[PDB]
Amino acid sequence: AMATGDERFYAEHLMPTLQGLLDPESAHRLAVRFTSLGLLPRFQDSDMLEVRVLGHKFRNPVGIAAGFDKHGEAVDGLYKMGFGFVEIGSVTPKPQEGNPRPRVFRLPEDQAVINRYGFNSHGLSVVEHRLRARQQKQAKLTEDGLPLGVNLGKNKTSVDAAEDYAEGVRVLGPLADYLVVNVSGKAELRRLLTKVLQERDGLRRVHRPAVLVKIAPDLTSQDKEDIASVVKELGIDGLIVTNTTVSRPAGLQGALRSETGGLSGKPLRDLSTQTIREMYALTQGRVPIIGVGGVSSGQDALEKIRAGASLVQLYTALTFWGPPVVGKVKRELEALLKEQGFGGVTDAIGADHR
Ligand SMILES: CCn1c(CO)nn(-c2cc3c(C(C)C)cn(-c4c(F)cccc4Cl)c(=O)c3cc2F)c1=O
Ligand SMILES: Cc1cc2nc3c(=O)[nH]c(=O)nc-3n(C[C@H](O)[C@H](O)[C@H](O)COP(=O)(O)O)c2cc1C
Ligand SMILES: O=C(O)c1cc(=O)[nH]c(=O)[nH]1
Repeated sequence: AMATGDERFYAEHLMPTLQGLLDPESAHRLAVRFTSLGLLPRFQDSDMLEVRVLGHKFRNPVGIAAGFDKHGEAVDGLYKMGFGFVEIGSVTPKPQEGNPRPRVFRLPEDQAVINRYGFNSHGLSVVEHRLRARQQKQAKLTEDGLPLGVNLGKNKTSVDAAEDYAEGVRVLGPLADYLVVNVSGKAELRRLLTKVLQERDGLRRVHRPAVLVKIAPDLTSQDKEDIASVVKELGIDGLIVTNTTVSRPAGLQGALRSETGGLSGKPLRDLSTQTIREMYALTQGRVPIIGVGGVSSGQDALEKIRAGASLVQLYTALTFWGPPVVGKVKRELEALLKEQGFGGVTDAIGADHR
């Protein structure tokens, strides 16, 4: 009824109007500004959405994926939007501009975006001071089941990938509930992740974040088997499955389908779910998975949960549906959980594998 009306209006009228008036990067920039200022209305989270994972309570399992709030400017407005957790970044050590504009492209016919931002970042030091300003506010949020993740990048020109990520661990690890490293042979991955975990383990017990590895959906079977093996061997805390795809699934209609970059949204959905499914099996259900890629409904959310995800993220659906999508996904997920006989989200995790 009321929520649905709001959802209708945003999906059918407001967002298409606003996206038609703006270039896509301007739209992103304006969203971050509006969100930072809390210019949003406000769905009471039931107990059945609560998840305990990664050393933390999550009030609900629907997170904002990396890339929306690259520089940690809008964290409080994102909780206000109703996300159960927030992931900022990617943040690189040094400030960098990222790629030339235009670098974001809408494929509205496909409910997809292509981006090639190229890790535009304010840098660790700006983001550190920004999180420091609200550090105690975040400690209370985390305690109340609303944790904060930080995705760490590397500078375009850097010689030593591992040292960039290490810098990130040292600077932002003390302010994060979890840290994320994106990965694109096996001995080099082990070397990199060893160094990351060593740095993490050197932070004082109360400032010690979980470390997650975030994979694209474009990896070979050999890459996925090697990642599962290294993740288990090293005691990596979790996996974020997946980033955008450099593939172009047959059937894209948008005029901008041949733009270089990462494809997100609906055409990534089932690629992403199947990657969750394979990573869950290769890790024997022992490594918590955050599912991401084309979530715009409770059904999308539940398919990833049942495939092996403990938590989900979305970004692209926000570009088409606006802020009401968060309440929509949560409400539909709750209803689906009851319809399939699950007492809560926890019971559904990996339910397809059993
Ligand atoms: C991929 C880059 N990218 C694109 C282009 O593909 N769009 N986009 C978003 C834009 C918006 C906008 C724009 C249209 C002004 C407003 N609002 C919003 C709000 F922030 C506060 C109260 C009302 C509204 Cl509608 C959103 O939530 C929102 C979210 C997005 F992800 C975004 O990150
Ligand atoms: C504009 C844009 C910027 C992104 N930036 C980042 C980033 O800096 N780091 C990262 O790990 N993922 C980034 N992502 C990937 C998302 O976090 C997510 O994995 C992907 O978009 C799939 O989810 P979706 O289909 O819900 O958007 C970005 C995605 C988009 C669309
Ligand atoms: O900044 C970007 O280009 C970017 C980073 C990332 O991890 N994923 C993505 O789709 N874009």
